[PDB]
Amino acid sequence: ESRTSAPSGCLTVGSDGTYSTIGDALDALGSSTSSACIYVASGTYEEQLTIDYAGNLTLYGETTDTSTYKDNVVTITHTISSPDAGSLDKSATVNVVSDGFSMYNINVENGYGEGAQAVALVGNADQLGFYGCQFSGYQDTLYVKAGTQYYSNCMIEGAVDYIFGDASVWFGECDIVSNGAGAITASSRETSSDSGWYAIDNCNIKAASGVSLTEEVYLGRPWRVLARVIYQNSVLSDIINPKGWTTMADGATPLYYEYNNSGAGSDTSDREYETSISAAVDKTTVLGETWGDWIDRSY
Ligand SMILES: [Cl-]
Repeated sequence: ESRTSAPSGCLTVGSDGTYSTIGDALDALGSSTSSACIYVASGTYEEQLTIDYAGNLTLYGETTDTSTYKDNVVTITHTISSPDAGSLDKSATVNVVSDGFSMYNINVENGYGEGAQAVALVGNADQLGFYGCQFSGYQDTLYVKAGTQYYSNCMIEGAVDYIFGDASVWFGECDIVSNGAGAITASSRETSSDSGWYAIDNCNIKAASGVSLTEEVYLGRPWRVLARVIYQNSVLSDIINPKGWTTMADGATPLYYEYNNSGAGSDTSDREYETSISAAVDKTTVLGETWGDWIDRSY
């Protein structure tokens, strides 16, 4: 589909919309538990946002093709590092603390670059759905901090611990793009009672254009001792180091898996830190039996 005007009932942001900034539209929602939506027209929005609406909010970006991130014309951008901001969450261009939030066809970036942690988006709530979005940074791009989260047909870019936190998260049909040497995932799962997983499913892992990273990228390292990550049914380019995974938390016992991957980076004969698994995991395992209630099935 093309989305070139506000869907039914949505507030409008843009040069010729009701609100000039995304922040103004978010403010306009006020305190309400009713479902709401905002349509953002083309532009670069130099804003830092906290999404804490009490109801179920959907944010839609303008695009000629909703099925991909490649035609997005809405960018939310801000630049600050976590040391300067005072925390990881405070460094985030977008901070999602609203259950049931969905975002479609929006790019989010932190422009800090290499040298310190600088979050593009933090997801810190349950039933978060992201469709056709881009998330760009270098160190700590996507803070999947907590809660059940689903990313479909998104582009996640960075170099160092750029998908990190303790969310239970499913990445489906995403392009995961390294722009520097480092580990892609850094899960902070830390207790046996934690039922969470990262599942990277039918994704494409590759270098950013113009950057040479052959064997310089790791699938992950353990931010805490019980990090659990599976890459399944995915394409892994020659960026993946033969060891596959690397170290971080002392005394870590990560649960790291691969199942039915392909590509130049998928040979498992020299891997370290892995566990055997005989089948791919499903979304019921990662997101709970109720995933069908909140995931948008058109992706
Ligand atoms: Cl918190």
